[PDB]
Amino acid sequence: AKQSMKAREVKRVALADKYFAKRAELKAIISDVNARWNAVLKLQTLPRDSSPSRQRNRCRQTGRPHGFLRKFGLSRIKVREAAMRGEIPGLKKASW
Amino acid sequence: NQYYGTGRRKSSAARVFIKPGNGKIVINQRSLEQYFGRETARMVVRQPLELVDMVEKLDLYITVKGGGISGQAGAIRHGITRALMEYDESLRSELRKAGFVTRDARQVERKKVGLRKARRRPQFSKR
Amino acid sequence: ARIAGINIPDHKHAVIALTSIYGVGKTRSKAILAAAGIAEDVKISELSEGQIDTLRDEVAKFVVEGDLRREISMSIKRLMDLGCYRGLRHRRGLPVRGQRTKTNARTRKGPRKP
Amino acid sequence: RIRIRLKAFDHRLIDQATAEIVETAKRTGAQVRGPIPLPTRKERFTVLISPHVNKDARDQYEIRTHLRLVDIVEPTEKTVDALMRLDLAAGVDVQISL
Amino acid sequence: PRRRVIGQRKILPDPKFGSELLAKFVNILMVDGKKSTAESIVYSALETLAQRSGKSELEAFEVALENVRPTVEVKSRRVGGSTYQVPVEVRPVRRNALAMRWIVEAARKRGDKSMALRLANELSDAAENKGTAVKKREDVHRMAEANKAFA
Amino acid sequence: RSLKKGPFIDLHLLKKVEKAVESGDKKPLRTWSRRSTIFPNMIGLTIAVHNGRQHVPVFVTDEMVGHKLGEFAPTRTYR
Amino acid sequence: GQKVHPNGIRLGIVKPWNSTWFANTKEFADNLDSDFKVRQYLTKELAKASVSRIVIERPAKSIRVTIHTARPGIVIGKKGEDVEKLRKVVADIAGVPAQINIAEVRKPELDAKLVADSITSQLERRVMFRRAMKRAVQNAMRLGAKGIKVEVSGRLGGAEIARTEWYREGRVPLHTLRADIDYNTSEAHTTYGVIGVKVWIFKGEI
RNA sequence: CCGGCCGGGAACUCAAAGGAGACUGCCAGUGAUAAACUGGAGGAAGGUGGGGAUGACGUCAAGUCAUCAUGGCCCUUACGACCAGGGCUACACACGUGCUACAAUGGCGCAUACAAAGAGAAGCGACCUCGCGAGAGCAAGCGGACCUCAUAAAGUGCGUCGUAGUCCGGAUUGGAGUCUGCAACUCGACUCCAUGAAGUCGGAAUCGCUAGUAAUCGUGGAUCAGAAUGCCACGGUGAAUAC
Ligand SMILES: [Mg+2]
Ligand SMILES: [Mg+2]
Ligand SMILES: [Mg+2]
Ligand SMILES: [Mg+2]
Ligand SMILES: [Mg+2]
Ligand SMILES: [Mg+2]
Ligand SMILES: [Mg+2]
Ligand SMILES: [Mg+2]
Ligand SMILES: [Mg+2]
Ligand SMILES: [Mg+2]
Repeated sequence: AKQSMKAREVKRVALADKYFAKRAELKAIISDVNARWNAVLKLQTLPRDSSPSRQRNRCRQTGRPHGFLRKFGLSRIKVREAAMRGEIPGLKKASW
Repeated sequence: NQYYGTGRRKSSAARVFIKPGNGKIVINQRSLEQYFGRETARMVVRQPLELVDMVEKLDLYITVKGGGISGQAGAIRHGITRALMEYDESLRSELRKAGFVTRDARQVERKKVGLRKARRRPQFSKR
Repeated sequence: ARIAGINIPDHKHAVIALTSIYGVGKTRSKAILAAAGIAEDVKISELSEGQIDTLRDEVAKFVVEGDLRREISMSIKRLMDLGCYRGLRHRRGLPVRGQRTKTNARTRKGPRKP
Repeated sequence: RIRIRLKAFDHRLIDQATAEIVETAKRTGAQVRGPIPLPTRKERFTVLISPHVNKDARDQYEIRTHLRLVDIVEPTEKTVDALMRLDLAAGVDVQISL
Repeated sequence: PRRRVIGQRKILPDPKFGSELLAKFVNILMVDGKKSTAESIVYSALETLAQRSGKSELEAFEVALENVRPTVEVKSRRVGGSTYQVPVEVRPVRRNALAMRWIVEAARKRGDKSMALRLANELSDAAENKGTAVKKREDVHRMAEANKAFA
Repeated sequence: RSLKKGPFIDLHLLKKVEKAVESGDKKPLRTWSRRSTIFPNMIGLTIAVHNGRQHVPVFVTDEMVGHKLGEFAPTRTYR
Repeated sequence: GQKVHPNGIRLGIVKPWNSTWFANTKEFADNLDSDFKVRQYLTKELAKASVSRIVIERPAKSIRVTIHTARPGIVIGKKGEDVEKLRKVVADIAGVPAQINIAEVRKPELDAKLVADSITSQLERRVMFRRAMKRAVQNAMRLGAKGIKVEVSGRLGGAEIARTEWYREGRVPLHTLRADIDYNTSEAHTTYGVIGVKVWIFKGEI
């Protein structure tokens, strides 16, 4: 799904941990009853995609930003395809 | 030694213990009344002592978990007749004609992709 | 048996009667009868004058009724003066909050014809 | 005194590293509080089958996950070298301590 | 019912009295599988009717039920063009599956406060056949017997 | 209506508000920041608020403060 | 379309599984991507080495990887050589160390994948499709095989307007779950488009 | 320490691997002495026991070049690429699919009994505390039959309402707030106070369902920072009717 829409998301995971989680928890406590000196939040001028939830969640194989699943990291279309060829450990067509 | 029968109905499993004695009944460490004797099916735990007499001939202490009001009362009912076991297979014949022997196998049927609930079908308009 | 507004309500349990006022929504009426020292489930017969005007003070506390109405209608103009989104909406007869209008914005847009 | 957890999706296999481990004990030192079955947690994954549209289609897959407990009571240094070095079963997850 | 003719599950005779019949009644008045609350509303109207009639309970119910009981009904029959209403003699067993259904159903469409009350007032109006439901018999009679011509 | 702990506003804007306070207003004052909460220290200015195609003039006043810069720059041209 | 995938529905029974490792919710995905990344690279390499199937296992912080081939030597290279240059990168791609066994394909005419692949490769070569379809089905019924059907699809030979056309010789009971059914797939990438090959080979039962 | 809680106990409930069991096979009637049906026996299960998965050759050039792949075609300093703000959320209308009601088989207060099935470390979050509240600070346990989410609701008991546009119904709107997130203006969910539309059961017409089903009642999950009346899954209670 469009190299660049892919590229975008890699840029976002990249930034997502160059700063955020790290530089960005300078906010976690920085905003919590330590009151005040407003310079606190303001700081938020960082890359933008630096933020984690600027990340979509794409079928690791195809890029599909829809019909995704966390267990397998794939779209229902590429999942079924791998499922039927064994390929996905433990997984079979269940009934009950 | 204790004479016993299981009895379980729709996701409820009650274990029923007999002993010749009174006509006192305990369930989940509780009076028959105090549990559901005063609710829909109080009269059914009793049932399994009909053609088979009592009023205070034998004692029954039981426990039961899973399902609900009538499923728990159903199990127990099935465990009583299943414990009247001990007192021969001469009584467990009109316990048959009582319909109390049987394992009420009716379970709840699954939700099924494409429908609303088991059988309930999405209303469809032609156009 | 008037209390507060031109309004004159009663002849049933108190807590509910009080609700008659424009500015009470149960929570207030519970807070009123409580702070008045009154049994909420009382009718007004027995409720001799003594107690009645103690209430009239408790209610006197909040901006209820015509004062409320004016105060509220004031706020709605404030929006309209400012010419902001939620105001421009108020003047247009369409829903302020965000509700879709492609369909079913009816209570706000008023019944249909053309 | 020491119990080992086993999980694997395959079942006609997990109890054969169990009954195996069990054996490789009751031979040596022993004690072993038998192999306990234990709740098979089974995930389900229900997805749309047609590439485009058709919301009533769908495949419905699951992943069963079985467990076994073991529990070995008397820890002989022979028994303790009997799990060690005699183990295998690649797709079986085994947890030593707790 | 194209082929597989069938019998009928046989519900469990009334927990309070021991009657297959009222079980049919309760089930009929019952709604949203609220059996518990269902048998409540029946006995409470039977309680009023019982004493508001005196003459027992069981037997008070049957004589008010003995009224709205139908005997003949008009079964459709869409043949060559015409819907043709064909009167047929109706079974005894259905003879009160209706009667009960028309009684229950009558008291539902009614003005008294509680349903236990309404139920009693139908039971009692029908007792002396002068209720909505009895009229459902004094109409299915009228609508058969007119098609009497057909047979 | 949100925030609770430190009203929000973009930097390049708030400094674009002090490049005219100390100075005295210039022409309009472009911001795309439909985000920001309006501050007392903006009353009297005309801020140009992007709406999608261009920036709408909005004279600021004594009660446009707890309101967003966007609340005064309509975005869907309806008639 | 409306046939349940033959291999897939069997897995529980009679058919194996080509990935067998355990992992928990977390790394499960990270694994799949590794797997589908190793089979990817490996199939582009042993393309002209008749490989029919590559299984993967990650034995505790390590990756095993078997490779079913009907040309075991060509894969292995001059006294071990190749497998080495494979292992090398295969571990470069799995994030962990790598063994890599080389299982042999006896009677490749019986492997659905090696069947399809050859039909696929015969079109690209530029041969009659009815001819190939028929060769396949034969040397197959020949070396055993209680049945086989191969079908193709689309612009068979050149048609502007596309077709399917099959060949079911012998038995192929796709409804019986016991029945050993090796089912696979290959795609010809020809000058007038793409042709999809499906083959079923019925081997036994129980 | 009246908590299966500690000794213990291998009975039972369960857990999950393996087994037996049901075949019209047994009695009988019906039918060609057949196939079958029918009723009876015993039995947890009688007549493919219940549900599921499984969808033949083929029909509609049926749908998918936007999941991916791919023949051909077209753009290539633009049909590609980066960024901000908007838009997909517009609103005279119409149609489909749903959700909530019109109420005493009900509303409300209080007390209180009984499920199933799933989810969890960049997570589930107990406790304690503060806040009417949504929530907040602090902080244990748990990769989990352990710990958390989590106190099921229908229901039952008491009381209250008394058939009224009502103590039924919750729309819309003002006010003030909470959490997520760089960011809740357009357009997020939720909370506190106030507000109280339509609606008294719905024309023509039309849909679902044959039993643990319909109806009703709560519970969980995928996606997901956040965002479910949808979707998928779960048990509770539990019918009417078939000539
Ligand atoms: Mg691409
Ligand atoms: Mg997101
Ligand atoms: Mg259910
Ligand atoms: Mg609508
Ligand atoms: Mg079949
Ligand atoms: Mg089209
Ligand atoms: Mg290409
Ligand atoms: Mg859209
Ligand atoms: Mg209300
Ligand atoms: Mg109704």
